[PDB]
Amino acid sequence: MLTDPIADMLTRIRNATRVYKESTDVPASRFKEEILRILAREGFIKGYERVDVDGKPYLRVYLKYGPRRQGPDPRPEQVIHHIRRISKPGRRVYVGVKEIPRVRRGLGIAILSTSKGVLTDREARKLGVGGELICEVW
Amino acid sequence: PTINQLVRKGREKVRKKSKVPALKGAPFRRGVCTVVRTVTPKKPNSALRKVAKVRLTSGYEVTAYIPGEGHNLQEHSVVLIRGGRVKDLPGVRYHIVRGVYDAAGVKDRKKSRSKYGTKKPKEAA
RNA sequence: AUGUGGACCCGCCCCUUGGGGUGUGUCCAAAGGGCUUUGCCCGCUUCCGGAUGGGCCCGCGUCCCAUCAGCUAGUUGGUGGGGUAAUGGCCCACCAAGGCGACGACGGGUAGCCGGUCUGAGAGGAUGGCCGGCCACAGGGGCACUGAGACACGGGCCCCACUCCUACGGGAGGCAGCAGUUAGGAAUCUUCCGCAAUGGGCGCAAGCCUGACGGAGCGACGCCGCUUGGAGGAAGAAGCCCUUCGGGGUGUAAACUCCUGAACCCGGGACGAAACCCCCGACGAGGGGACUGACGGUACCGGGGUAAUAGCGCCGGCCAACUCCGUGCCAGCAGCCGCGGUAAUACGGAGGGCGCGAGCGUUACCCGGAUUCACUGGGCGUAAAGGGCGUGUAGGCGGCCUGGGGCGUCCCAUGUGAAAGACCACGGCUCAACCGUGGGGGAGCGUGGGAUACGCUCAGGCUAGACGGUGGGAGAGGGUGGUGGAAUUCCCGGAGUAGCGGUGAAAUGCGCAGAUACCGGGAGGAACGCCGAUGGCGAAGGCAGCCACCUGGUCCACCCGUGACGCUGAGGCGCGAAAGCGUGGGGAGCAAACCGGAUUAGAUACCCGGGUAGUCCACGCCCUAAACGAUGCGCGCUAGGUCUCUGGGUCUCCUGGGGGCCGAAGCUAACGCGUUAAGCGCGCCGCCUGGGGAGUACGGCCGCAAGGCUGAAACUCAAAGGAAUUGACGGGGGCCCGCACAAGCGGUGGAGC
RNA sequence: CCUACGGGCAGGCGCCGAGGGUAGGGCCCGUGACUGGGGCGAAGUCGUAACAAGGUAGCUGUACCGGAAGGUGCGGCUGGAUC
RNA sequence: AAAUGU
RNA sequence: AGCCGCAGUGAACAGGCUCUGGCGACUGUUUACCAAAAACACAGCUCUCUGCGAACUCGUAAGAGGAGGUAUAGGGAGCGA
RNA sequence: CGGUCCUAAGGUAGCGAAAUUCCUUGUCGGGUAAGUUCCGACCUGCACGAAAAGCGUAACGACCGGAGCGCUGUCUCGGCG
Ligand SMILES: [Mg+2]
Ligand SMILES: [Mg+2]
Ligand SMILES: [Mg+2]
Ligand SMILES: [Mg+2]
Ligand SMILES: [Mg+2]
Ligand SMILES: [Mg+2]
Ligand SMILES: [Mg+2]
Ligand SMILES: [Mg+2]
Ligand SMILES: [Mg+2]
Ligand SMILES: [Mg+2]
Ligand SMILES: [Mg+2]
Ligand SMILES: [Mg+2]
Ligand SMILES: [Mg+2]
Ligand SMILES: [Mg+2]
Ligand SMILES: [Mg+2]
Ligand SMILES: [Mg+2]
Ligand SMILES: [Mg+2]
Ligand SMILES: [Mg+2]
Ligand SMILES: [Mg+2]
Ligand SMILES: [Mg+2]
Ligand SMILES: [Mg+2]
Ligand SMILES: [Mg+2]
Ligand SMILES: [Mg+2]
Ligand SMILES: [Mg+2]
Ligand SMILES: [Mg+2]
Ligand SMILES: [Mg+2]
Ligand SMILES: [Mg+2]
Ligand SMILES: [Mg+2]
Ligand SMILES: [Mg+2]
Ligand SMILES: [Mg+2]
Ligand SMILES: [Mg+2]
Ligand SMILES: [Mg+2]
Ligand SMILES: [Mg+2]
Ligand SMILES: [Mg+2]
Ligand SMILES: [Mg+2]
Ligand SMILES: [Mg+2]
Ligand SMILES: [Mg+2]
Ligand SMILES: [Mg+2]
Ligand SMILES: [Mg+2]
Ligand SMILES: [Mg+2]
Ligand SMILES: [Mg+2]
Ligand SMILES: [Mg+2]
Ligand SMILES: [Mg+2]
Ligand SMILES: [Mg+2]
Ligand SMILES: [Mg+2]
Ligand SMILES: [Mg+2]
Ligand SMILES: [Mg+2]
Ligand SMILES: [Mg+2]
Ligand SMILES: [Mg+2]
Ligand SMILES: [Mg+2]
Ligand SMILES: [Mg+2]
Ligand SMILES: [Mg+2]
Ligand SMILES: [Mg+2]
Ligand SMILES: [Mg+2]
Ligand SMILES: [Mg+2]
Ligand SMILES: [Mg+2]
Ligand SMILES: [Mg+2]
Ligand SMILES: [Mg+2]
Ligand SMILES: [Mg+2]
Ligand SMILES: [Mg+2]
Ligand SMILES: [Mg+2]
Ligand SMILES: [Mg+2]
Ligand SMILES: [Mg+2]
Ligand SMILES: [Mg+2]
Ligand SMILES: [Mg+2]
Ligand SMILES: [Mg+2]
Ligand SMILES: [Mg+2]
Ligand SMILES: [Mg+2]
Ligand SMILES: [Mg+2]
Ligand SMILES: [Mg+2]
Ligand SMILES: [Mg+2]
Ligand SMILES: [Mg+2]
Ligand SMILES: [Mg+2]
Ligand SMILES: [Mg+2]
Ligand SMILES: [Mg+2]
Ligand SMILES: [Mg+2]
Ligand SMILES: [Mg+2]
Ligand SMILES: [Mg+2]
Ligand SMILES: [Mg+2]
Ligand SMILES: [Mg+2]
Ligand SMILES: [Mg+2]
Ligand SMILES: [Mg+2]
Ligand SMILES: [Mg+2]
Ligand SMILES: [Mg+2]
Ligand SMILES: [Mg+2]
Ligand SMILES: [Mg+2]
Ligand SMILES: [Mg+2]
Ligand SMILES: [Mg+2]
Ligand SMILES: [Mg+2]
Ligand SMILES: [Mg+2]
Ligand SMILES: [Mg+2]
Ligand SMILES: [Mg+2]
Ligand SMILES: [Mg+2]
Ligand SMILES: [Mg+2]
Ligand SMILES: [Mg+2]
Ligand SMILES: [Mg+2]
Ligand SMILES: [Mg+2]
Ligand SMILES: [Mg+2]
Ligand SMILES: [Mg+2]
Ligand SMILES: [Mg+2]
Ligand SMILES: [Mg+2]
Ligand SMILES: [Mg+2]
Ligand SMILES: [Mg+2]
Ligand SMILES: [Mg+2]
Ligand SMILES: [Mg+2]
Ligand SMILES: [Mg+2]
Ligand SMILES: [Mg+2]
Ligand SMILES: [Mg+2]
Ligand SMILES: [Mg+2]
Ligand SMILES: [Mg+2]
Ligand SMILES: [Mg+2]
Ligand SMILES: [Mg+2]
Ligand SMILES: [Mg+2]
Ligand SMILES: [Mg+2]
Ligand SMILES: [Mg+2]
Ligand SMILES: [Mg+2]
Ligand SMILES: [Mg+2]
Ligand SMILES: [Mg+2]
Ligand SMILES: [Mg+2]
Ligand SMILES: [Mg+2]
Ligand SMILES: [Mg+2]
Ligand SMILES: [Mg+2]
Ligand SMILES: [Mg+2]
Ligand SMILES: [Mg+2]
Ligand SMILES: [Mg+2]
Ligand SMILES: [Mg+2]
Ligand SMILES: [Mg+2]
Ligand SMILES: [Mg+2]
Ligand SMILES: [Mg+2]
Ligand SMILES: [Mg+2]
Ligand SMILES: [Mg+2]
Ligand SMILES: [Mg+2]
Ligand SMILES: [Mg+2]
Ligand SMILES: [Mg+2]
Ligand SMILES: [Mg+2]
Ligand SMILES: [Mg+2]
Ligand SMILES: [Mg+2]
Ligand SMILES: [Mg+2]
Ligand SMILES: [Mg+2]
Ligand SMILES: [Mg+2]
Ligand SMILES: [Mg+2]
Ligand SMILES: [Mg+2]
Ligand SMILES: [Mg+2]
Ligand SMILES: [Mg+2]
Ligand SMILES: [Mg+2]
Ligand SMILES: [Mg+2]
Ligand SMILES: [Mg+2]
Ligand SMILES: [Mg+2]
Ligand SMILES: [Mg+2]
Ligand SMILES: [Mg+2]
Ligand SMILES: [Mg+2]
Ligand SMILES: [Mg+2]
Ligand SMILES: [Mg+2]
Ligand SMILES: [Mg+2]
Ligand SMILES: [Mg+2]
Ligand SMILES: [Mg+2]
Ligand SMILES: [Mg+2]
Ligand SMILES: [Mg+2]
Ligand SMILES: [Mg+2]
Ligand SMILES: [Mg+2]
Ligand SMILES: [Mg+2]
Ligand SMILES: [Mg+2]
Ligand SMILES: [Mg+2]
Ligand SMILES: [Mg+2]
Ligand SMILES: [Mg+2]
Ligand SMILES: [Mg+2]
Ligand SMILES: [Mg+2]
Ligand SMILES: [Mg+2]
Ligand SMILES: [Mg+2]
Ligand SMILES: [Mg+2]
Ligand SMILES: [Mg+2]
Ligand SMILES: [Mg+2]
Ligand SMILES: [Mg+2]
Ligand SMILES: [Mg+2]
Ligand SMILES: [Mg+2]
Ligand SMILES: [Mg+2]
Ligand SMILES: [Mg+2]
Ligand SMILES: [Mg+2]
Ligand SMILES: [Mg+2]
Ligand SMILES: [Mg+2]
Ligand SMILES: [Mg+2]
Ligand SMILES: [Mg+2]
Ligand SMILES: [Mg+2]
Ligand SMILES: [Mg+2]
Ligand SMILES: [Mg+2]
Ligand SMILES: [Mg+2]
Ligand SMILES: [Mg+2]
Ligand SMILES: [Mg+2]
Ligand SMILES: [Mg+2]
Ligand SMILES: [Mg+2]
Repeated sequence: MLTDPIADMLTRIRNATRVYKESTDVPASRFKEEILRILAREGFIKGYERVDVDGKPYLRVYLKYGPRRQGPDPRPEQVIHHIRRISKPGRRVYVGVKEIPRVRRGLGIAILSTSKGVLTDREARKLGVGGELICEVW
Repeated sequence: PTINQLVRKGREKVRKKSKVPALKGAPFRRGVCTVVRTVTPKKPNSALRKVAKVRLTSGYEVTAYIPGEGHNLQEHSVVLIRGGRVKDLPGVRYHIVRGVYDAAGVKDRKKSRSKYGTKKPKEAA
């Protein structure tokens, strides 16, 4: 059923990360795609590969992390410390080019659908647009 | 809740009940003394506090507290009501201002004379 | 009468909702006064423009109660009329039967709306007082007249209420204008000056009117500025406080010595005022010339010149500031927590200290803190909170691909967003408060132009969601009709005695009228032992001997068909244990109420003997609950181990769907939850907002009734609470000791001292 | 009455019409002998219901009863100790 | 069988 | 659209209305000839009798009513929707 | 709440100065300028109380009681035909 697939993607990752895995498979879309992409372009992920599973298409998403720390709980820092849906079907979030995030002071990145597509806070500002804020990541 | 719900109802706006309804958004309210007597406070302590029952303007008759040491209030004595409960004595929610109308200040009081309607005494000669 | 020109009917013309042009026909204009008079000026009448001010209309926005859920006869539309500057059901006829409402009509309560204002990090919340914009009213109502304009505060008619005058012969008035009076109230001023200036009316203009306005007056009501002094001045008097009697404190404070000098006295003295007018030029352009200041002899300037009011709150914690004395749960304090019971930093005074200062406190109210209505920005297992469980209407939300549309959304440009205020920068009153100048920007809304990712939408396409086919599975799922055995009870027969029952022990009770116990027979009702489980089925309530019929849900395998048909669900509807209700049956066992026997201080209880409704059947109501997993539904994601029920499999094992335990990560206040989440997430619904009052009262709906649902407030408390910790206790448990009982020997209790 | 007389004004009639009157409803506030509970308040009276198996495990919906807490019946819940 | 304690 | 009168159901035949108690549910019955009522009756509830040649009633009896009925029937009693 | 005596058992619910209350015109409230009646309350029920039924009940009544409107020769108070 899935009321929101985009959230399901993000959430699938967030679930996968907190157990530190190699890959994370997720149902395919041309809009889920150009949403991921950035996550490789901004290097939040290794990247992905369009594959198929049981005759059905998915997107194996490969997870980056960090250094095997030491002390008790040697589990490394995440790359993705935080990620959450913003605009939702329950409440769609649109913003002018002005009204636009400064996620974790530049260190974070918003992701938005606009009249030119899946821009970022930085980009959309410079192209001068703004649109449907999908999510925030750091 | 959810957001849909929020459009359907919104959030309710608390409201605030007064605790000095005998006054009606007034700082004070003049009245007339009906009874003047002493009462016993909450077990917590014990004494004989001076309170007046006051019939005011608005037909109202409420118990008002008489503060300090002694006064000059028989029955038919014009008064002025302040605002502020006693806590010890239940039911009383109002004070009487001193030195106004038929109720006078506290005799030979040297300290907090702002209350107690006591004028400044002469110190030299 | 004139007609540039205008209006009206019909025409064509363009344009287009009664706009413009024209054709004919017919109707429309008037004014004179003064002169540096023979020329100009102030006016007159028609038309088109302009500009200003409006009228009407439209979209969007604008409070609380659904305990107000249905409203409507000019109501809604039409036709034709009446009316207006003009639209319109604005009014009137006639015709039609429409118009409005969970997107909250209708009704009720409160309110003038905005620019602003206060607070707030913000988002918000609060508010509309002075100033500005608009609406509305002018004692309460109605009405029209005149007019460019009003249905008119200081114009008019009428009715009412009220007050006043009068030879009473009858008539008069409308402060919410400026002051002022009264009354009400906790509370709000002068019955001042002047048109000098600004503005407004009239006039050619002098000039006139202006309680608009410019000033003055009263009030620490607010903001701001300023004074009651400055330098010196002791190892630091006196007095007053403490004191371990040594001393410490007030305290450079005073005194005292120098210096300045608020006030007050003298002199001078404004700006605010330049035009209207006047001269020349044409009274125009122009230079030029002239009158006028209420505030006021005021501010300010000079000189002279005097050390010249300080108060209020607090000093237990929060919260800055400590000591004697008095008091002795008294007198008293208190914003909360709380102080006072003969040693009080918490009362009262005192000394001292902290904090502001012509102010300091208090009360009332708004915002903050309160993330405590949570959009930003919260919760519902046990703290307040998941609807008892389904089905489903509206509604919200919606999977994968490609187009068109570009609604939302995004960008640009443009208009609008008034001034004032606020913010930034600089100036002006000796600073500031005030005040000026200039700049700074939207938000929204219209308009133009773009972009298609997303949502939307129209179209097309698939299959992973969902639905379906075929083959099957398990099951106390439900309804109807039958049927079996054990047992209790009662009746009959036989046999057989002297007691049976019952309890902690007894009694009431039954029994020589033949009881209990035993055999045989008969009638009747209810519930189904072992199987049976920590199991299965159902959405929940709930379902259990056995047979048949009717029948719901659900799981597995095969991967065939439909093509997003989905998820949730306010209302609606249906089901809903027990008790209880109605009408009829039925009634063995049991058993509220009732009676009795015991216990006990009493025992309207507990235990015992009796016992009626009810329990069971049919039909119809009632609709509650610890209706519980105290955990709403659907989908996706995130370790495993073990036990089990039930499918399928190349039957180890694998896989599917259930029922439990321990548990990764993670969550949690902890207890605990954990692929049967309380983890990570999305959709939708229900619900919470301190405790008591209270699931009460009023209203409404439902019910035969008992009652159910919806569901407050005044008032009152300063906590009510959740989980966990250490203790203590238990007529809780396990283990163990003590002359602690028991076992045993002497006494005390009686008598006399 | 005026002529500007096929006119106009007075004047008469009519519809509407402030409000007054009569009648019957609706909502709201105040008030009322008496009555119902509720809250608070002094070391008053009666008992022991609950918290330890609370000395009958407790709570619970409904029903009947009892001076009072409560008791009992039916079904339910464990938020019930205990070799 | 076994109550209470400003 | 009008006309006349003080007046048009122009004469005659036609309810006065409301609020609020007691009693009886209600239509009905009764003391012919002083009481119409809150008395009787009434549908309805309960008790009790009665297995049929019923009980009960009338009659010495025969007989008959009950009833050409048969416990959802019939008789008696009290209460009275 | 307790004690004690007695009883077969000691009047529950609900009503109550009542078609029932002697004292009595009980006391209080309403109504009226004034109310032994009436209506509503209290309970000290001389002497209510559950099928000789208890407490209510919409509708009905030539029953009995209290109040008001309307209207009257009933009346002030009579007069005429
Ligand atoms: Mg005390
Ligand atoms: Mg005390
Ligand atoms: Mg004080
Ligand atoms: Mg002419
Ligand atoms: Mg034209
Ligand atoms: Mg003219
Ligand atoms: Mg002349
Ligand atoms: Mg105008
Ligand atoms: Mg009409
Ligand atoms: Mg028309
Ligand atoms: Mg028209
Ligand atoms: Mg007009
Ligand atoms: Mg609403
Ligand atoms: Mg209104
Ligand atoms: Mg108003
Ligand atoms: Mg505002
Ligand atoms: Mg601000
Ligand atoms: Mg600010
Ligand atoms: Mg705001
Ligand atoms: Mg506002
Ligand atoms: Mg105000
Ligand atoms: Mg004002
Ligand atoms: Mg204004
Ligand atoms: Mg007035
Ligand atoms: Mg006027
Ligand atoms: Mg007027
Ligand atoms: Mg007006
Ligand atoms: Mg006036
Ligand atoms: Mg005035
Ligand atoms: Mg006064
Ligand atoms: Mg005044
Ligand atoms: Mg003034
Ligand atoms: Mg002037
Ligand atoms: Mg002027
Ligand atoms: Mg002029
Ligand atoms: Mg002149
Ligand atoms: Mg004048
Ligand atoms: Mg004047
Ligand atoms: Mg002025
Ligand atoms: Mg001043
Ligand atoms: Mg003052
Ligand atoms: Mg010293
Ligand atoms: Mg000294
Ligand atoms: Mg000095
Ligand atoms: Mg000098
Ligand atoms: Mg001078
Ligand atoms: Mg002048
Ligand atoms: Mg000039
Ligand atoms: Mg000049
Ligand atoms: Mg001078
Ligand atoms: Mg001088
Ligand atoms: Mg001096
Ligand atoms: Mg000096
Ligand atoms: Mg202070
Ligand atoms: Mg402070
Ligand atoms: Mg301190
Ligand atoms: Mg001492
Ligand atoms: Mg002493
Ligand atoms: Mg002392
Ligand atoms: Mg002490
Ligand atoms: Mg203090
Ligand atoms: Mg003190
Ligand atoms: Mg001092
Ligand atoms: Mg001091
Ligand atoms: Mg929120
Ligand atoms: Mg919370
Ligand atoms: Mg939830
Ligand atoms: Mg609880
Ligand atoms: Mg709870
Ligand atoms: Mg539930
Ligand atoms: Mg439900
Ligand atoms: Mg329900
Ligand atoms: Mg739907
Ligand atoms: Mg949709
Ligand atoms: Mg879609
Ligand atoms: Mg703009
Ligand atoms: Mg396109
Ligand atoms: Mg599209
Ligand atoms: Mg399609
Ligand atoms: Mg099949
Ligand atoms: Mg099947
Ligand atoms: Mg089966
Ligand atoms: Mg079956
Ligand atoms: Mg069956
Ligand atoms: Mg025998
Ligand atoms: Mg025998
Ligand atoms: Mg015997
Ligand atoms: Mg015997
Ligand atoms: Mg014998
Ligand atoms: Mg036998
Ligand atoms: Mg199950
Ligand atoms: Mg169950
Ligand atoms: Mg089946
Ligand atoms: Mg297929
Ligand atoms: Mg196909
Ligand atoms: Mg559903
Ligand atoms: Mg509704
Ligand atoms: Mg039904
Ligand atoms: Mg039921
Ligand atoms: Mg039952
Ligand atoms: Mg009953
Ligand atoms: Mg029954
Ligand atoms: Mg029966
Ligand atoms: Mg028995
Ligand atoms: Mg007994
Ligand atoms: Mg006994
Ligand atoms: Mg005794
Ligand atoms: Mg028994
Ligand atoms: Mg619940
Ligand atoms: Mg659940
Ligand atoms: Mg639900
Ligand atoms: Mg199975
Ligand atoms: Mg198998
Ligand atoms: Mg499982
Ligand atoms: Mg576990
Ligand atoms: Mg672990
Ligand atoms: Mg598992
Ligand atoms: Mg509360
Ligand atoms: Mg409350
Ligand atoms: Mg409450
Ligand atoms: Mg209730
Ligand atoms: Mg209830
Ligand atoms: Mg209510
Ligand atoms: Mg009610
Ligand atoms: Mg409920
Ligand atoms: Mg606890
Ligand atoms: Mg222990
Ligand atoms: Mg123990
Ligand atoms: Mg032990
Ligand atoms: Mg011994
Ligand atoms: Mg011995
Ligand atoms: Mg001895
Ligand atoms: Mg002795
Ligand atoms: Mg002895
Ligand atoms: Mg009228
Ligand atoms: Mg009228
Ligand atoms: Mg009325
Ligand atoms: Mg009362
Ligand atoms: Mg007490
Ligand atoms: Mg108990
Ligand atoms: Mg106990
Ligand atoms: Mg006991
Ligand atoms: Mg117990
Ligand atoms: Mg317990
Ligand atoms: Mg019970
Ligand atoms: Mg009783
Ligand atoms: Mg008793
Ligand atoms: Mg209880
Ligand atoms: Mg039970
Ligand atoms: Mg259950
Ligand atoms: Mg006692
Ligand atoms: Mg007529
Ligand atoms: Mg007639
Ligand atoms: Mg006649
Ligand atoms: Mg008639
Ligand atoms: Mg009666
Ligand atoms: Mg009758
Ligand atoms: Mg009756
Ligand atoms: Mg009759
Ligand atoms: Mg007779
Ligand atoms: Mg006779
Ligand atoms: Mg007669
Ligand atoms: Mg009769
Ligand atoms: Mg015969
Ligand atoms: Mg015979
Ligand atoms: Mg015979
Ligand atoms: Mg015969
Ligand atoms: Mg026969
Ligand atoms: Mg019979
Ligand atoms: Mg009778
Ligand atoms: Mg006996
Ligand atoms: Mg009696
Ligand atoms: Mg009794
Ligand atoms: Mg009684
Ligand atoms: Mg009564
Ligand atoms: Mg009486
Ligand atoms: Mg009697
Ligand atoms: Mg009386
Ligand atoms: Mg009276
Ligand atoms: Mg009276
Ligand atoms: Mg009489
Ligand atoms: Mg009476
Ligand atoms: Mg009787
Ligand atoms: Mg009797
Ligand atoms: Mg009897
Ligand atoms: Mg009777
Ligand atoms: Mg009666
Ligand atoms: Mg009658
Ligand atoms: Mg006569
Ligand atoms: Mg005669």
